[PDB]
Amino acid sequence: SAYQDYLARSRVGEGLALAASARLAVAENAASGNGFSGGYVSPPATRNVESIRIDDDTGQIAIAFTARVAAAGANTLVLVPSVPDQADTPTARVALSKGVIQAGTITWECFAGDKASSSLPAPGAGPMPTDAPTLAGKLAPPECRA
Amino acid sequence: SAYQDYLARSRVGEGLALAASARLAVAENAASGNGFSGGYVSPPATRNVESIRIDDDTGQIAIAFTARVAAAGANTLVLVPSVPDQADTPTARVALSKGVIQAGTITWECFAGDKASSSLPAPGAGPMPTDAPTLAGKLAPPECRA
Ligand SMILES: [Br-]
Ligand SMILES: [Br-]
Ligand SMILES: [Br-]
Ligand SMILES: [Br-]
Ligand SMILES: [Br-]
Ligand SMILES: [Br-]
Ligand SMILES: [Br-]
Ligand SMILES: [Br-]
Ligand SMILES: [Br-]
Ligand SMILES: [Br-]
Ligand SMILES: [Br-]
Ligand SMILES: [Br-]
Ligand SMILES: [Br-]
Repeated sequence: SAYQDYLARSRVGEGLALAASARLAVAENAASGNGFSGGYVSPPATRNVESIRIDDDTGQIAIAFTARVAAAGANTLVLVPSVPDQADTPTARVALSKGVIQAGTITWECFAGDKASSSLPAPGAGPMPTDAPTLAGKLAPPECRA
Repeated sequence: SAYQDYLARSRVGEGLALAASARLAVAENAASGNGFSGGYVSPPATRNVESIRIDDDTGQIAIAFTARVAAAGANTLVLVPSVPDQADTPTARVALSKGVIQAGTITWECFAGDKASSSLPAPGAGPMPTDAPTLAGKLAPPECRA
């Protein structure tokens, strides 16, 4: 229902905002050439957010929501980071490189379970999720959907 | 109450996680010589966090918590950013300077209302909050306390 969608979308937006902590940790680790999850301590679990985790190799962030939001196995949204292939007039986006000092701006793309391709402006597509998200797109902000 | 203080501290941890988006914005603006609040917007208000605001001239972040955490007027934490005067041969910490291209590591210090002074390692004290924080330190993580 539209009302049920409202409850879920509001709670999913809160989870995305709580994941700013992970986006910062990934940026700090990228700036030092460290594994992307190194030193990251996620905020306390809430009634809506079960966990926020970082993939140490790619910097992908996975947000798992509680049953108040979505059923288990259909409850995970992912954010994928990328950087331009070169800072000045890039021709493409690339995944982060573990171990490399990368201090430029990271672009984060949100993927819900229905989103089958990257949709970003120039310089174009970013990487796809490492671990597939499972949250229904209708419960996530529009930038996460197919 | 010990339990209530523990619950409050957990909710303050949520607000500190939300405030990572402001810390990222300050760092991006410092690297570009822009006003420190440029292009940032307080994440959605939550049951625990009223607002997160950046001072455009200093980069200090004010986090205001709801009554679920502390009473109105006793509910704010301030995060203060600083950099060394010289990254390679430092003698002191200094406040951020709007308009300077600052690409080094920014150190953030958290202040509760009853934290009397900056307490950072060498090269020494960072700046104090421009306006007084009001959250009691017992409701905040230890790094915010006297
Ligand atoms: Br939440
Ligand atoms: Br993690
Ligand atoms: Br970034
Ligand atoms: Br698609
Ligand atoms: Br471009
Ligand atoms: Br929405
Ligand atoms: Br919150
Ligand atoms: Br962010
Ligand atoms: Br602001
Ligand atoms: Br209080
Ligand atoms: Br230093
Ligand atoms: Br008190
Ligand atoms: Br704590």
